[PDB]
This record gives sequence, C-alpha cells and structure tokens, in this order.
Amino acid sequence: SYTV
Amino acid sequence: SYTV
Amino acid sequence: GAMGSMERASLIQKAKLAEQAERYEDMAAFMKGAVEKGEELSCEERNLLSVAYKNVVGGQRAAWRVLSSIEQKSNEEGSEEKGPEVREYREKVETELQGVCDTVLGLLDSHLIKEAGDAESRVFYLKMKGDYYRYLAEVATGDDKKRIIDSARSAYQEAMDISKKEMPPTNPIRLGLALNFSVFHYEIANSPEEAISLAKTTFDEAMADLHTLSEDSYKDSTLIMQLLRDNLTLWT
Amino acid sequence: GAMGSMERASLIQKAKLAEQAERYEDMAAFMKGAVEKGEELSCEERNLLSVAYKNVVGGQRAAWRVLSSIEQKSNEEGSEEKGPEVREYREKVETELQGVCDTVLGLLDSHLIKEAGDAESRVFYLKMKGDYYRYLAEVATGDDKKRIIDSARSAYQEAMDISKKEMPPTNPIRLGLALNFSVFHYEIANSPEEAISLAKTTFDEAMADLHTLSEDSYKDSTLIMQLLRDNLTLWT
Ligand SMILES: [Ca+2]
Ligand SMILES: [Ca+2]
Ligand SMILES: [Mg+2]
Ligand SMILES: [Mg+2]
Ligand SMILES: [Mg+2]
Ligand SMILES: [Mg+2]
Ligand SMILES: [Mg+2]
Ligand SMILES: [Mg+2]
Repeated sequence: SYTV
Repeated sequence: SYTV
Repeated sequence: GAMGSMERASLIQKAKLAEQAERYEDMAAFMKGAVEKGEELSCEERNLLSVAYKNVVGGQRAAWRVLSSIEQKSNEEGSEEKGPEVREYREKVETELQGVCDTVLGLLDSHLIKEAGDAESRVFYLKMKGDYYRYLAEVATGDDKKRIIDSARSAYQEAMDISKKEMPPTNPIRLGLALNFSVFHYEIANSPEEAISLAKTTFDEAMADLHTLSEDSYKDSTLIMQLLRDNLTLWT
Repeated sequence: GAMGSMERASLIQKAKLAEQAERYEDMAAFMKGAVEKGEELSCEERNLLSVAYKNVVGGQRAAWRVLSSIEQKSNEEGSEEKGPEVREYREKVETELQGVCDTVLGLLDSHLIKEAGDAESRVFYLKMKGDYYRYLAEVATGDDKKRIIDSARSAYQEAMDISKKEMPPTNPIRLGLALNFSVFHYEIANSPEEAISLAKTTFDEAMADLHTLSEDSYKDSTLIMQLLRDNLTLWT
C-alpha cells in the first residue's frame, strides 16, 4: 500500500 | 568511467 | 548527545546537505540534534525531520521484509534446516528498526508534541506518532502487539479529530494522515472496509474543495489524492 | 572484534543474507569478521568481501562527489559566504571513506595477500589493493597524494604482471583488473593515452581468445569487454  |  | 556542541542552524544546514548527498542516517542524526536544542520546529524543519527518519526506517522495513520472507520459507515442510542464523539476523535488523522507532517516538514525547499548539504542527506530529507505532506493529508478535496497535490507532484518531476541525479537506497534512490511517486499517487492524471507506470519503471531500485552491496548492493536494485512488484500486 | 564469537560459516551465511537485504554495511562487517578468522578465502568468499566493500565505499564516493561539488561552487566569485559547514561535512564523509579504505587495505595486509599463492587469489587481492588506493587518491590533496597514487600504480602493476603470465586474456579477473587500471590512468594519473592504449589492447587480445570458451565463460568475458568499449567510447 501507498503511504507518505 | 566504468569500473568493476 | 554527540550534536550538543553544534549550532542549531549548522545542524539544519548539514541536514539539508545530507539530504542532497542521500546520507539519510546523517540527516536523521543532525535533525535529532536540532530537536534536542529544545526549540520548536518550523514547517520546513519538521519536514526535514520526517524525510530523514522516513528514509532510514524505510530501508530497515524493506530489509526486514526480505529477511522475514526467507525465514518463513525456511519453516515450511521440506525445507532443509539451516541453523539459527536467519532468525538471528532478522532479529538484529528488527531490533535496529525498533530502536529507530523508539528514538522518533522519544523525540515526539520529549517534547515536540506537548509544545505543538498550531494545527499544522500538532497534526503533523500525531501522524508521525501513529506512523512509528504502525512500524512497530508491523514487526510485533508478542503480548504487547495489541497495545502497540492501539497506540497507533489512538495517535491517528487524535490527529484526525484535530484535522477535521481545523484544516480544509485539501490540506496535504490532513490528506497524508488520512492516507496512512487508511493503510493502518487495511494492513494492521484487519479492517479493510474501514480502510476503503476512509480513503473514498477523504478523496471525495478533497475533490469538492479543489475549486478554492491556487494552481500550486492544487498540485500539492491532487498528488496525495492520487495515492488514495491508487490504494483504492489495489483494494477494490 | 565484535564478530569474534560468531562461527566463520555463520558469518558467511549472514553476509549472503545481508546481500539479499541490500544491507551492505552489515555484509562488510560480516565478511571482515570472516577474514579475521585467519583462514584463506574461497573464490565465492573473496567475491562476497569485494561486493560488500564496493557497495559501501561506492555510496561514500557518490556522497563525497555531491558535497565536493557544492563546496567548489561555494568558492566561486559571487557566491555568498555560508560558513564552515559545507567543508566540515565534506570532511566528515571524506574521513569515513578513508576509514573504509584503510580497513580494506588493512585486511589485505593482515594477512590476505601474503597467504595468496594462486594467481586467481593473488591477482584479485592486488587489484583490490590498487582499487582502494585509487579511492584514497580520488580525495587526496596533501603532501602524500603522490605516494598514494604510486601505491595504487604499484599494486595494479604487480597484479597485471602476474595476470599476463598466469591467466588467459579472457579471464574475468584479468579483464576487470585491466579495466580498472585503465581508469586509474585516465582519472588519477593524468595519462589518457595510456588509458586508451591499455583498454584497446586488452579488448583486442580478449576478442582473439573468445573462441576457446564455453557459452557461459563467453558471457562472463564479453560483459567486461563491453565495459572496456564503453570507456573507449567515452574517451575517444
Ligand atoms: Ca546556539
Ligand atoms: Ca569455529
Ligand atoms: Mg557535537
Ligand atoms: Mg524481536
Ligand atoms: Mg464490503
Ligand atoms: Mg561476536
Ligand atoms: Mg581530509
Ligand atoms: Mg594521442
């Protein structure tokens, strides 16, 4: 998954 | 330059 | 601390040099030294701190996943016994990762969060607290795993509550917080429906607020909205 | 040494795990521990040692070049004075780089080279000695710069002399040694004509020997021959  |  | 004799401004200058040189361990040590001067951090300085530790812990997480996968294959039926070395080395990387998370959480607790009064700083630091408890949760397997998970949840929830009250739905900190909390739901809390609902609602409410923004704020906001959509595409 | 209590075989196993996880600092510490067990290294083990330190020093060299370029721009006419921080941080990275080179050169001197009797090991270690003196030369600016350069030259020359006598012209160690010695001529010794002559002669003599090789040896040899050609294209 994409996180920042 | 290229080295190995 | 080894940075106690260096000027705060010099530490910030060198953190920026270290970023240019992709020396993120150095960058993190410099920013830790700057935090330990005791003064609050500006917006730029907060983002130097987060960039530095995100890169350090990101490398550790990637390495831990490689080693964990090797370890799991070694414990399948038919795999030859190879001794304790895989477990030992995975534990070594895991302990270093936990140490970095504890360092960051220590800086937030002493004393970044308690002095942060503006929404932009308080939400930023609480998101960080949620993030680094999330990374601890990724490797947790013991009797405190539930408490680590709830510590992440609690930090994210407080950050969400403030961000809803004090920031517009397009604020990049609010958006990145919602992004990461949705991933917490999907990957940590076994709550994929909550993850999907949060991502969708966050995206839709940001979309409806884009008309208020300048071109440059529009770019900042839509970049994070795309990550919400990328996750939704993975999850649905 | 911190690895003194770990089995040699365990150190090698963990070096391989660290490579898979791209943890090259760990990989280097494990291989240093293996060397310090005192036994000679097999072909595979020599290449684990070189891979590990090549990646570590490669990152340091890249960072040093970024910082050196910033420092040089800061000393141009019209650039604003920014204080000692750029020089200080470049010096910090430079000193760490020199420490890694000294560590590798220390392992070769105590006692890898003196026990290496076969051509494949002796040429490998002498190439390494030339390489790490070359990296010291890249950052040298003082009264020992000429002696550092001659130390690199001397190691490369001994390796070349043995490789010509004992290895076929397609041997990958011989080819990589000639590649790197030619770069030494071009980048360190201010001898571009010697660099070009060595690269061309090495390539042509390898070409004429390819017919003796199996498919797999052909692949190994032609890969390094392509690097000789890539340098010649840059240089001519
Ligand atoms: Ca001061
Ligand atoms: Ca033993
Ligand atoms: Mg200090
Ligand atoms: Mg553990
Ligand atoms: Mg459903
Ligand atoms: Mg030990
Ligand atoms: Mg120096
Ligand atoms: Mg000429």
